[PDB]
Amino acid sequence: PRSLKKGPFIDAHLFAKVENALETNSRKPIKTWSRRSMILPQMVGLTLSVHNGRTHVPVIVSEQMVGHKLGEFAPTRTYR
Amino acid sequence: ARLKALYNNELKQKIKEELGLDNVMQVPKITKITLNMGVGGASQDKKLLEGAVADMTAIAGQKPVVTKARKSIAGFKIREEWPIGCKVTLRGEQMYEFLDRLIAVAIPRVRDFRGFSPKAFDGRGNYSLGIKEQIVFPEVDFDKIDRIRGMDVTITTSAATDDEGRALLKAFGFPFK
Amino acid sequence: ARIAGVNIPDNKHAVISLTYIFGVGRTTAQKILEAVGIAPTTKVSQLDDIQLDAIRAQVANYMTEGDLRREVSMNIKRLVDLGCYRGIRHRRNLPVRGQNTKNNARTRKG
Amino acid sequence: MRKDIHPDYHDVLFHDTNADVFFLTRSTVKTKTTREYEGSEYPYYPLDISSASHP
RNA sequence: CUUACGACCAGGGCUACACACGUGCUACAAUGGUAGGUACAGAGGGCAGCUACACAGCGAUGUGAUGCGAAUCUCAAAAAGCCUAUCGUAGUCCGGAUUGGAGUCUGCAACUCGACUCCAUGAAGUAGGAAUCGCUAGUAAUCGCGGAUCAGAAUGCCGCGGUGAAU
RNA sequence: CCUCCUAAAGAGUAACGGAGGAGUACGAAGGUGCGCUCAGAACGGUCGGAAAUCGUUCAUAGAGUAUAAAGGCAAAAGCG
Repeated sequence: PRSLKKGPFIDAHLFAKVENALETNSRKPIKTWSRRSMILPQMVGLTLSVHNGRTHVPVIVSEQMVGHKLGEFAPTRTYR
Repeated sequence: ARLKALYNNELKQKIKEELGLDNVMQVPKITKITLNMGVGGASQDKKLLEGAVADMTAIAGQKPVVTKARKSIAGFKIREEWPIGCKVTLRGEQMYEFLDRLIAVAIPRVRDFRGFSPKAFDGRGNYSLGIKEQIVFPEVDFDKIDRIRGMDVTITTSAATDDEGRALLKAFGFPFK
Repeated sequence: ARIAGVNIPDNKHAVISLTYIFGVGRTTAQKILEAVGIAPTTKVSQLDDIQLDAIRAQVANYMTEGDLRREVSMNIKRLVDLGCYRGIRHRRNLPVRGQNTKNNARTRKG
Repeated sequence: MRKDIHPDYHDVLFHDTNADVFFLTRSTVKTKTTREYEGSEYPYYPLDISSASHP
């Protein structure tokens, strides 16, 4: 997955958006295109909107979600 | 009959004190213990009954009795008056000894068991438990065992109410819920 | 002999019998028997009861089979109730590990 | 208790080595090896686990 | 066809399976599995680099350190094989699919979707229907070892040598 | 030949009137002595369910009475 020495991978622009949202505890979704960013304990509780390929789907970061990448909660293929 | 000796001396008084019952006689007691082993396969192949009787006799310590079906169902394909189940009734000194052996060995050997549900009581003070596997009891021998069969145990208590029934079991030490 | 709530056949070596116990493997059994006097060559029937008791204590240090089964079920249920793509995969009985399933997709359904 | 129609039933001593606890109770099981007990000599069956030790 | 059928960029897709299908790989075990020892090559690659040796680690690999643009140093240890211990016909000490957990690396990034590492789990499969294919001698079968594309990604492909038949 | 209605509260009473059975069975399914009470509903309990067997609470018969229906059946005539 990722070498522990390199630490988590967290993209700079989502990082900036999430800290600027944490100082306010705002509830409006953070619409984001990067589904490769690590979910950290800091962003537990608020809501992002992760691109699934076609549109953005909301993802309310729960407690049992740190340790997963953002794109895991945004399915890309829609099969019935 | 260590439990029989113990109940009159210690457990009865503490049960009365714990429930704050006005009269000693009100204090509940376990009237009977019944073991039931109903199996549908029996009475068609006719080999199941002998092993079931053997294991039930070995575990219970008393001769079991073969019940006869009183109803016929097309779906189950059971005709009238066939020996489909075997049951035994234990009371008093022998019941207390069986209960001591059960608490001592039968439940701990059970695999993947944490506790008994607290809702098992019917609400009238009676208690019912089911044992997944007969092998758990020490009397039976694993080496010469034809097959594994589950069992049902029922405990009858004088108290009409579940809170007193549960306290009666708690005084005895039946594993926590 | 009886270890961890189930029976192990007595006709072969201690390590091989430990292999049969769920949640126990050959390498783990070798590790267990290295610490204590028991040797892997000796059979279970030959081995004495006190040795078996020390072995049970060593096994008890390790996570037991019922606990392991329950944790695996809990993790799968956590994925399902989380609803992640992995939980969707578990519920829909499709490979969640990312293995290529174009043609030989047989070994997920059963 | 009808005569002669019941299984063999006799005194047994059940001990747990880990808990170092002795229990006395009458059981049909027969044991090849017996442990001496101050009250009297009855057969021995070992127990891997006991209720008291059980969590 | 020409403010688009041309040009750029992020995300995903080419990796989705109720099922069919042709190529192979690994098995179903005793002509064997696992543990210890112990031999016998070939050719090929190495600054878009292979590392002798020390220590950390069960491990993949990590930090140092050294030789070599190689008939010098190096990948590299060859495997089948030979000696002993054991398993004793059992879905097994066969088989390693699948999943949970932990991790190391390449890469800016490993979720869709990397190959490896250890722990646990241990599915089918006990020799295969009509039919069908290759092979005449160092050949069939069997054994591992290289190279190419390659930042990382083989059972494929292109080569190599050991053992070595019957007809 | 048997049961119900027609049949008009004793008996009896017709129609090519309205509805169903019989031409058997049992040496126990008879006799006696003793003992017992059913169908269902709900609750609890391994496989096990709508319903198998086990335990508990109600339950004058909502069951059973070899068989069609009427009557009767607790001293049961029902079940051992």
